[PDB]
Amino acid sequence: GRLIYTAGGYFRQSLSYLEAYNPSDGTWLRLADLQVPRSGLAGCVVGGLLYAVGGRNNSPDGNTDSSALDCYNPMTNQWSPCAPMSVPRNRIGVGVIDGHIYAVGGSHGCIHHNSVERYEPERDEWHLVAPMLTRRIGVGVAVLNRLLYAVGGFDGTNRLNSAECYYPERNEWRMITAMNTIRSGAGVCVLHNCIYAAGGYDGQDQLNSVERYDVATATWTFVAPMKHRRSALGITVHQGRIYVLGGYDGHTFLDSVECYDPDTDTWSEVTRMTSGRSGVGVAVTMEPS
Repeated sequence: GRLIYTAGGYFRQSLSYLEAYNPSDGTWLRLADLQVPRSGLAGCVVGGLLYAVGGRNNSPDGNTDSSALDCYNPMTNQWSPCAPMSVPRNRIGVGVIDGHIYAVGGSHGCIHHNSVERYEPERDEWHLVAPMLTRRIGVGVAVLNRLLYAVGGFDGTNRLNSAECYYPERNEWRMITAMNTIRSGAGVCVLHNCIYAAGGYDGQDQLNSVERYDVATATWTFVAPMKHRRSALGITVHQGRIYVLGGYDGHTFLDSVECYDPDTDTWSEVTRMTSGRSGVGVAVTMEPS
């Protein structure tokens, strides 16, 4: 039994919520709050543990970007801090290769990062690796065949349709074919052996289009678009299907959750979150005990 976990996010302030959706019985389980409210974070899973990486605390007190790494154990319903990153990374992207967490890009105040670093859970250590060719805030990140892809984002001045690929063995980034559409804060994931980039923001419109990258042909192809335009959505994959959570449509912080069926190239709304938010971290792991 795997659930879809959503951590943090933003609605009027940064949020502490951890909630887990059960796509079979439809419920949302309310779980242990994050230690610190965070929006603009990313989520991932290594060895069954849920990790919340980076982000930013927008509170009535003040606003602070976050270098924090925190670990949630479904067996105990408890969060535990980890070693933090070398720098705060708001609107971070993250990917998992060989049991290590890669932290990609993001911002710290007016610094737009091109740096990247790698966490090793077995030693609770971060180490910087080769920086990207591009500064990317709101970057989407996905892992295909043990290669790390950084897709889209915002360089501080321009929103981006470029994508690059990191080779861990080589510690090098290499540009790949650009997307058709400019997207910052899109949801990016790997479904079968394709990288999907859904939604986002191009500096004028929040987007509902979705495109898919095939490594064999090295090109991006549009698939069916989402029902709702959304930037800063959360995305994950559960049992062969893509789920997108919340986001911001230019007027509203969405509670809509949509589900993509690749076999039918169709999106459908499947649930509503308990309250609308953007900038959540999302990942899938076993239900709690």
